[PDB]
Amino acid sequence: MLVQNLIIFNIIGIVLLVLLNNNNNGILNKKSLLTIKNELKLKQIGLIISIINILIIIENWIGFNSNYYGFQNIERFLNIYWGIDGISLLLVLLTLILGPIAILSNWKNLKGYYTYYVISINMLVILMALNFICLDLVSFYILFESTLAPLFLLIGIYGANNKNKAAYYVLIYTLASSLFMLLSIVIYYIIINSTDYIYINNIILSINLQSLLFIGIIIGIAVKTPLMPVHTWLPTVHSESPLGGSILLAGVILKLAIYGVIRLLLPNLSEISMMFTPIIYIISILTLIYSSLITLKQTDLKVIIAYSSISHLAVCMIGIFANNLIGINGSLILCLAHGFVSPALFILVGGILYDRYHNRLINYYQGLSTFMPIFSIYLVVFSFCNTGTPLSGNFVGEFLSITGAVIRHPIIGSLTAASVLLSACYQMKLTNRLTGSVFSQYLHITNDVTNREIFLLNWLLIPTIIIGIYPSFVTNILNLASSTLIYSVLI
Amino acid sequence: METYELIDSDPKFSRVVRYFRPSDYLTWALGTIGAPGLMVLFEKIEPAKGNTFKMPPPSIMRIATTIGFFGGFYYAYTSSTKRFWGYSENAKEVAKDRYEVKKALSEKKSPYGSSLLNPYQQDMSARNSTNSQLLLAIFPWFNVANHQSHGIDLRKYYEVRDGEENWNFTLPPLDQVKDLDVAQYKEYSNYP
Amino acid sequence: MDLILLMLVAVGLNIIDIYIMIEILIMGCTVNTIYSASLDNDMIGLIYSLIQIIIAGVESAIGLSILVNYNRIRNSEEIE
Amino acid sequence: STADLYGLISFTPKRDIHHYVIRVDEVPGKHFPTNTTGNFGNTVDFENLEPRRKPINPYL
Amino acid sequence: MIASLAGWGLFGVTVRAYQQGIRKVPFSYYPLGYVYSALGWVAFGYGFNLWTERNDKLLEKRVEKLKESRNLRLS
Amino acid sequence: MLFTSLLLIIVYGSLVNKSHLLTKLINRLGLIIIIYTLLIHLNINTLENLSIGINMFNNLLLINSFNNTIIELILIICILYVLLISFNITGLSIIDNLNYSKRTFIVIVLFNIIGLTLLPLVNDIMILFIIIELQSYSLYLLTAIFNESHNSTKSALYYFIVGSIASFIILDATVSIYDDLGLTNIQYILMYIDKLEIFDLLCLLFGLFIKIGLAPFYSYSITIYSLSPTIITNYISLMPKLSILTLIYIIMHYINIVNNTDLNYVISFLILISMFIGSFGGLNVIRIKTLLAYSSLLNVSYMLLAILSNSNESIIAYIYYIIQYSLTHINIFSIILVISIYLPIMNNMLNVMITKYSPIEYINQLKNLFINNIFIAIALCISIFSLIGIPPLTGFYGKYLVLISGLNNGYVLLSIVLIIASSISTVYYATILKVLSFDTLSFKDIISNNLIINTSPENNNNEIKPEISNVISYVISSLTLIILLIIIQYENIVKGAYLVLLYNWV
Ligand SMILES: CCCCCCCCCCCCCCCCCC(=O)OC[C@H](COP(=O)(O)OCCN)OC(=O)CCCCCCCCCCCCCCCCC
Ligand SMILES: CCCCCCCCCCCC(=O)OC[C@H](COP(=O)(O)OCC[N+](C)(C)C)OC(=O)CCCCCCCCCCC
Ligand SMILES: CCCCCCCCCCCC(=O)OC[C@H](COP(=O)(O)OCC[N+](C)(C)C)OC(=O)CCCCCCCCCCC
Ligand SMILES: CCCCCCCCCCCC(=O)OC[C@H](COP(=O)(O)OCC[N+](C)(C)C)OC(=O)CCCCCCCCCCC
Repeated sequence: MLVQNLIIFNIIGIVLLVLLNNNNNGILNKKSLLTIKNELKLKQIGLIISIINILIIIENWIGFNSNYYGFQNIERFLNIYWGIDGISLLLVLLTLILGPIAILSNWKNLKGYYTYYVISINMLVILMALNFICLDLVSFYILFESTLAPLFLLIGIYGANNKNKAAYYVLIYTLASSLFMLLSIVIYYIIINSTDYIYINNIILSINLQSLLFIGIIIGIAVKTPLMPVHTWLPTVHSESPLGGSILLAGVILKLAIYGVIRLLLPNLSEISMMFTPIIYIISILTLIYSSLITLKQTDLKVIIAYSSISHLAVCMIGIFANNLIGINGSLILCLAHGFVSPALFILVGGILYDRYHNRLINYYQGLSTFMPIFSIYLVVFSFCNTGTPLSGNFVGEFLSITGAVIRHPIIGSLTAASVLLSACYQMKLTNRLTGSVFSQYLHITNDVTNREIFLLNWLLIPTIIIGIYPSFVTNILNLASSTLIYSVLI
Repeated sequence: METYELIDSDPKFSRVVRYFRPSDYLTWALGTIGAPGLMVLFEKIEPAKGNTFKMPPPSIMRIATTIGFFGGFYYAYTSSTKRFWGYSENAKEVAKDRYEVKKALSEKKSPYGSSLLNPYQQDMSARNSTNSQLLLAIFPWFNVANHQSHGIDLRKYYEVRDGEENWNFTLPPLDQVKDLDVAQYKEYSNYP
Repeated sequence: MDLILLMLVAVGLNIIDIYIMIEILIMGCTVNTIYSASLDNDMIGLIYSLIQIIIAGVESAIGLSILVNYNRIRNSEEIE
Repeated sequence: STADLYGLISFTPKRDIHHYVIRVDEVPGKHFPTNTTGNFGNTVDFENLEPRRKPINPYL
Repeated sequence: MIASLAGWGLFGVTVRAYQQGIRKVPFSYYPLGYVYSALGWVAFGYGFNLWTERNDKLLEKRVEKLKESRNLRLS
Repeated sequence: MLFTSLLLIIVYGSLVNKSHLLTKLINRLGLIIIIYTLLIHLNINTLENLSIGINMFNNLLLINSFNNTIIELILIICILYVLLISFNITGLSIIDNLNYSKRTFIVIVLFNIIGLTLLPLVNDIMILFIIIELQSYSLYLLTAIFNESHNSTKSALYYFIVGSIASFIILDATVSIYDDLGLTNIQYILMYIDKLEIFDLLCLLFGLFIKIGLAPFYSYSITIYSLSPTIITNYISLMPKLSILTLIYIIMHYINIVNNTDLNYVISFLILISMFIGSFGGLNVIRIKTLLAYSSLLNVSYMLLAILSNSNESIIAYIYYIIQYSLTHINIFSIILVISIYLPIMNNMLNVMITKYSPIEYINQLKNLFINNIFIAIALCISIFSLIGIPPLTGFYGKYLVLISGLNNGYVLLSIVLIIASSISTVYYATILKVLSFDTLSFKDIISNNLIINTSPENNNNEIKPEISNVISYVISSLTLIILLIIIQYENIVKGAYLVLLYNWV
């Protein structure tokens, strides 16, 4: 019911917006009536469609059993089996909640073609949401790569000055790396004749073949989180992509890599994952430490936030490769907490400052608290969330991820605690400068945060603190789903 | 596969046309008028010149009717051929085939007919024409010879089936039937 | 001497000289067919040889017409 | 079932110089245009020809 | 079978509707074009369903032989 | 039907007077002939009956269910191509009159269709040589149909010379085999498959590789496709590959009987080089047809990996890939022919000269297509994304099915190289999309009355005048939606490819 309704309804929504806005192309040269107020009616229809998608997952959430082991809502549609568990359910809801936020963040800061942008946003959201409910490797890859087509055009049309560089980077870094993941999927379909999740989870392959399959998949996953040294696409893509593209990229697209570990590595390549964990920890720890020190020297506001996202997703990778429930739950909570804080920091840095001054150079901004006090409150509040200050979901995710690493590997997992210091070094260096000293001589006094931008900031802050104070809303759903990923034989 | 009884692995041209069903003639007419009709439809779909409908000239309709006439016959020829091959339902054609062969056998005449061709040319002609209908859409080739390579055993005509008792055909042995291989090489083994 | 492509020096420096090389190369195939067919006392090889000769003559005419029209295109002003 | 069905269809049985498919239905040389009886080296008896290898139709 | 042919006709409606955008005409221009397009793909859809129904019958017959072939191998 | 109707059309064309309308109506008669040919062929040839393989015409030809599918594909694609010369592509006489000025255009196509369909059926070395000449000669005559064009004639000269060298190589290979065995029929030669020199068949494949533009012989095809008129380049770049690749598959099916791994290595060397040239070759080019020539070289390398592996998974891969690639090839060239109507007109640096044969010659002539026609621009984006291999488009399943067959046979290197080749070629595929759309916002509010389309008049100023003709628009709409929505019927289509057998049986 879920997948069938989520696809059929959105196709009707896509066709409806095309029919209304393209009925007058034929040398009418008219003035229409939907083109008024920057295509307000067409924007409103797409905004409504995004909210309705959140209602569809809710109807299937009411019947979700947290005390059932296995996939639920098992459905067949387009010759593909679709199912949900505790892990998938939360990631689907996170993906769909950000849909309205992506549209509303670009409500009035596009030069034109609002119908195209709204369709692409709703198209990106559904394809990413469907990626959490597929039940085979090939369906995972189809949805993993289908987002590249709209994302490539979204950046190149609505992007910043270096959009051409950013569009090529996202298309080539992600497509080339995922084709290595396709090689591993083809091998599974050749030797086992199926790519079904449950079917492949029960098969033990030779330790040499598991190594080759792990490397193929990890290449696709490592580029998309991203990890060092294949991370160089992300800062360029984030600084040039539109605000809605940055929100979806920083809120959902990066979380597909962690879900890739949960599906494509842990239950099917269990023996070889234990072998690779020290290598994963070394790569991730250096990803965390290097990205934090590199973030210090950055001079672009939207690139600083982009490098901040890489540091925290290294911690998510460390937690998910811990072989205990504490690390796995911590990595998942950190994924959800990051899914709200990171888009909020892009709205503050690339959606409020950029929409007023159209410059992302750090040297132009200081003392903003004198004439933008409301902006400074949200900037300061989200900065402490971004560094894992307690009472925030980020801390609960970070503390359990660090604890899970220590339990997994006491010696090298202890280096993960540098996230506490290093994240505060670069994040509070930027915030201390935007809110420090006299109001900048290079800026003219203008409006403070508007009602729309207050609304976006409030509804990204609220879930972060609710999860931070009472994470059992999330841990109860994840408890039985996460316990299946642990591999150990104690005697 | 819904296979049927094999009647003739290489039916003669005259037999294929004679065994046309009334639908085969109907499709022959449809092909003949389907070609001028498609020229009208293509003009209706999109006029050749400008934006208004114009009937194609009579000379185009003349050559179109000829093209459709040949196309209609080729379709009907392949429709009737499948019944001989057993690919298509051929219950009516089996009853008609059995009557004609038994009638000719009782007259001590070849069911295939006498040929101007020597033994080599009858064999060669069958090699050239057998299964040639599979490429009748590309280029034509027909069995217009009285050869004996038809993929059937004439002994199956010596058992009376349901609905054949009233025919009262007295069939002689195969060595008395004129112009058959089993009754031809009497004095020499390399000359008929 | 063949492996260093000595035949590339024996071909003349006109487009028509390439045509002659093609005819000679194909004629080598037919001589090999006639030689094998005669030794085997096989008429199927000689039928093949006859087919090669007729077909090789067809492409000689088709190629010549292309070269004929190519030369006409250059002499196109034709103010006379 | 889907995994089982693909395993049957995608399996390629081995071919070597001892087993493969040759599409020849009859022995040649029963008749020649002239001089069918040559050096009497044709030792194949077409009156008592053993049954040929009929091809397999998987859909039958 | 109506449900299958209903979708094929709806595919034909989409084909015509997409064509109107290519030619830059209102989607209400010449409404008979949707009826023509819908029937043309119902006809293709009906032939397509016969093709797939035939394929499943042929596949079963071939699979039976393939299973016997595999049983001999697994020994 | 083809042969009979060709003779009537040959005579009829020479009888009536010469006018553009009459040639256009004669082209429509050619459309009816191919349709009747398809209906007659479908009425008599069925996959279930031809599975065994049936000999025709004294065993000179051999049709099976693998050959039959390609014949129907050739007829279907030839139907789509004739719609280009039988209907208006743009609607403006200065561009469309070219397709109606040659009365022998349809005659040559019918000549070549006969050669295309018979070539996969060849069962004798004598008829293999005859048919490969029949197909080649018609291609030369089609390349030179516009004999008043300097580039068209120059291409036909290059085509004739290179294709004659390949034919001699093909003839030389068959003569060597006849010399070894004294036999001409393929099935008779199969009885001695273990004793003839198998590399005598590699020489036969080498001549076939030249005719499909494989590396290192890729240079002439890239040159010819760029110099020929866009209507000619559409046909000659696709049609020879449908038949020759099918014949190569059948030849490689016989070669795999003896399992000569040295022969497998030489072919793998040619595939490896062609991937490198196909991907890196297109990176620095400015012509769209030169870019598509390298795309053709790259997609042929992908199919040849499936042909080289030559297993049960290879039949499904090759059959599906060739069908979906033909439709993508047809769709792209249809759009390129249409979108010449949006070309700006002067009223200058680099002295760029554009001719009537190829109005769209450079990649940057596709600029602002997202503004001029959004539906067509999206249709072109969908096709280009399919060539890239973006799921769930048809091009994704083509690469997926090719990889399955290649990796199942142990071709680890070629599977990795093609996936690297796919990433490299994505750079120049994306450049098309960058030209189409990336400057939309910085150019949306501009006054463009200098287009070719603006030269057309208006009927009444109260009617609605479609900007693109009916037939060409419906074909682009149909093919684009098939490419986009193949996920709906992918399971049923791939089950059909399971039934296409090449002496599998059991
Ligand atoms: C800037 C953004 C704006 C938002 C900022 C403020 C965010 C809202 C603050 C609250 C956060 C939401 C978390 C509370 C939601 C309710 C959680 C809950 O369900 O409590 C259940 C608890 C035990 O559950 P049970 O025994 O099973 O009985 C209930 C059966 N349904 O049953 C109970 O006993 C309920 C007890 C609830 C106590 C009140 C909780 C409010 C927070 C105060 C405590 C916070 C922790 C103390 C921290 C102080 C600083 C160290
Ligand atoms: C969930 C599966 C959905 C699949 C269908 C995709 C949408 C089809 C759109 C066709 C109609 C059209 O081209 O219409 C154009 C519309 C709206 O443009 P507009 O602003 O009104 O145009 C301007 C007109 N003015 C000037 C009058 C205002 O653009 C879209 O819709 C864009 C969506 C597709 C972008 C991504 C392409 C990726 C291709 C490969 C995908 C894997
Ligand atoms: C401007 C618009 C932008 C895009 C909007 C998208 C609209 C989508 C409309 C879909 C209509 C629908 O529902 O079609 C559904 C119908 C009926 O399916 P069925 O027979 O029961 O098969 C069961 C389907 N399974 C297997 C999923 C259960 O099948 C069709 O017609 C198929 C669509 C044609 C796709 C092309 C491939 C097939 C041709 C083969 C040639 C090689
Ligand atoms: C048995 C099932 C099929 C039945 C119908 C098929 C033939 C239809 C011909 C009707 C006449 C006609 O096409 O008339 C021409 C019309 C209108 O053209 P327009 O662009 O609006 O020109 C403007 C016309 N004014 C000026 C008069 C307003 O074109 C159409 O409507 C195009 C629809 C074509 C459908 C093609 C279906 C292809 C399916 C392919 C599957 C593989």
